[PDB]
Amino acid sequence: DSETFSTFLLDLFKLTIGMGDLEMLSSTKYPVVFIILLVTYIILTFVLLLNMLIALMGET
Amino acid sequence: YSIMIQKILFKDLFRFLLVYLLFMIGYASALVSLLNP
Ligand SMILES: CC(C)CCC[C@@H](C)[C@H]1CC[C@H]2[C@@H]3CC=C4C[C@@H](OC(=O)CCC(=O)O)CC[C@]4(C)[C@H]3CC[C@]12C
Repeated sequence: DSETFSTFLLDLFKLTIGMGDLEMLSSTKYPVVFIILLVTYIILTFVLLLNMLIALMGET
Repeated sequence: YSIMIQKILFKDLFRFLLVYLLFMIGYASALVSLLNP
C-alpha cells in the first residue's frame, strides 16, 4: 500500500500546516480513535514540541 | 531537555488541561443552548 501512504503523507503534512481537509477518513472503521489520535498529534506538534523550541532559544 | 519536557508535561500540563476541560465543555454547552432550531 505504498501509494496510499504516499498520498496520505502529503495530506497529513498539509493538515500539519493548517490548510486542507481530512476527507480521507471515510474508509476508516472506528473513526473516533482516529479523531483522538489526530487530536493528540496536533497537540504534541503545536503545544509541546513547538513550545520547547521557543523556550530553548530564550534560555541560551 | 527530555527530563524538563517530562517534568512540565506531567505537573503543569495536568493542571492546565483539567482547568480547560470543564470550562470549554460548559461554555460550548452554553453556546449550544443559546441556539434554537
Ligand atoms: C517535521 C520535519 C522534521 C519532517 C519533514 C516533513 C517531510 C518529511 C514531509 C513534508 C511534506 C511531505 C511530502 C508531501 C508530498 C510528497 C510527494 C509524494 O509523491 C507524489 O508526488 C504523490 C503525491 C503528489 O503528487 O502530491 C511523496 C512524498 C512527498 C515528498 C511527501 C513526503 C514527506 C514530506 C516531504
